[PDB]
Amino acid sequence: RDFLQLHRHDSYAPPRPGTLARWFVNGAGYFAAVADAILRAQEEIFITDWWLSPEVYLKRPAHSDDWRLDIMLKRKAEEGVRVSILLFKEVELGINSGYSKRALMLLHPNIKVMRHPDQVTLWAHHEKLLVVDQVVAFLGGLDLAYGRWDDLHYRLTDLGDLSHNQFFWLGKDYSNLITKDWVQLDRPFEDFIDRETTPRMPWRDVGVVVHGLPARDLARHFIQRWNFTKTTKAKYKTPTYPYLLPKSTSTLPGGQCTTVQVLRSVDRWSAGTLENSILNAYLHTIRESQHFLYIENQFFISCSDGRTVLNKVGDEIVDRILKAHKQGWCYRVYVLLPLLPGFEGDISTGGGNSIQAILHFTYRTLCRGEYSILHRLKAAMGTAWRDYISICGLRTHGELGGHPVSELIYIHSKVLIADDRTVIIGSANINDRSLLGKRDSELAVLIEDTETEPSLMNGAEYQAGRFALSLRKHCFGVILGPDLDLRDPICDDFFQLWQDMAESNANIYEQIFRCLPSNATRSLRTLREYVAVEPLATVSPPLARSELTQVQGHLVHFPLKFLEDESLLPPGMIPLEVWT
Repeated sequence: RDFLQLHRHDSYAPPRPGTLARWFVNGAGYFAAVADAILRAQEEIFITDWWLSPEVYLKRPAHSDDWRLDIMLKRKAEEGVRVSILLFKEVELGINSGYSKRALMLLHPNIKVMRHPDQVTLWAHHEKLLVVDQVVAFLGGLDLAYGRWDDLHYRLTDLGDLSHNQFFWLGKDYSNLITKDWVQLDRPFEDFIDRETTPRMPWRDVGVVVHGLPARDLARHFIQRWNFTKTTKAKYKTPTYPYLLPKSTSTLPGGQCTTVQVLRSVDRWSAGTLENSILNAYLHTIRESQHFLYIENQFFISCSDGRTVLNKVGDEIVDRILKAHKQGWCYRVYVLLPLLPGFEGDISTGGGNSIQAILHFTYRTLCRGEYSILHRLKAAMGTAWRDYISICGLRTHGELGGHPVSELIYIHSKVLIADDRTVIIGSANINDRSLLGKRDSELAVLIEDTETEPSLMNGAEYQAGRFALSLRKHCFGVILGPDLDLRDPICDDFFQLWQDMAESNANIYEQIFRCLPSNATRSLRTLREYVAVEPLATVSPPLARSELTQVQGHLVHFPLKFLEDESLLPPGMIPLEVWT
């Protein structure tokens, strides 16, 4: 189909029936499949990244230079494949796009990198994309960067010429984003945190590969950005940065047949044109949902006031719940968020001002003030709001230094599932920065099942979509931990079990580790005395170990009262839309 007019959800690309698509949870399988695809490239590789670590390993553990990203691209370039890479040019953030650019172009003349933007701005190129030969395209929340690789084990430790290497995270790849931001990226194989005393922060994310026409559509987005970027400065206008051109005619892992529509957020500054079809698809999917939403997202900043926060995703969720309550429907909203935002800040001191600013807008969406979801639900239905929405985070535990240690699982995903039939996967967080179009550039795909499987929905027989059901079950299974019945995602028994597990795990983790965030620290003054206590994990490792046997899965209740007596906004000159 065509690109002369806009399509459903005001997207530049139409929905593509009969598309083979496969989802990925966590970087391990996504980065492996990226590696397989790079290896089979014959003509072109397109890559967009907010951050690209050239020396990251795509398969683990590394035993040689094979599967190292820079080596793989250099080998393909040496066979004649053209590699075109668009990197975000940060305001010297610490991702060091200058080192990434010089390193990638040193590999081979067939590899060309452009960075953008040159002008000072608050916004970023946020999309993560890799397209091979305009026919296979990977996108989602995972950059080809340090700290992203993980698997279902969510290992907190990594204790074991690379011929005898047993580490899964070499050098700068072993990191705890909350503990310390990356330094010295030109020394990639050097540690910057203490492996024997400081645990890893596990990274959870969702990606997707699509084949055929939607991969062509994603290639067309890259090409539009590439040719637009060429015109942005003199060095890039020269023929050494070739114009790219889309394949027009005749458009592999184990995927599922689905209908896929590409969506994006772009503006004049970031591309040639304006679009906010990710937002439109989010709103419409919520509006038309009938049974449940599953939201796993790094951010949750919404509920418009017309001034500070503008996107209406939260408002659509509220309206949907209020309608279900008015009609007597069984309807559930599952929200999975990182327990703490992903910036370097000592949470035992209260978090940095960046963390506190994000916490302000997160809690403003969830439960604090006239616009919050919980306040508007309570106004209509009182304490019944708990039957309709559950806000949770993830946590795991392990052993280091002879005693249990614990860390949150960083929810970096940007995924929505509706009704076991529809999925949105992309780079777009739920905040104004990702969704308005005018700010960060973003990509997503809307994946609608055309093939179904018998399942259940509040006890009734229900034809669920194959792609959506397998993903939703895979999420639930890992989060909850054998004899579990995951067929019905909304019946009372399952929702009760979900809430009971979230609370039970949260209680145990608080009993053993006194981990933050917590409902027990409503102010900074009570936080200061709360962290002054040694947790049982180190006081008595045997007692701690015994109690940790009662933790099931990783699901923990999201504490809605953490620092609720503090203003959490900084007094400072940064415009507030940096955080929204």
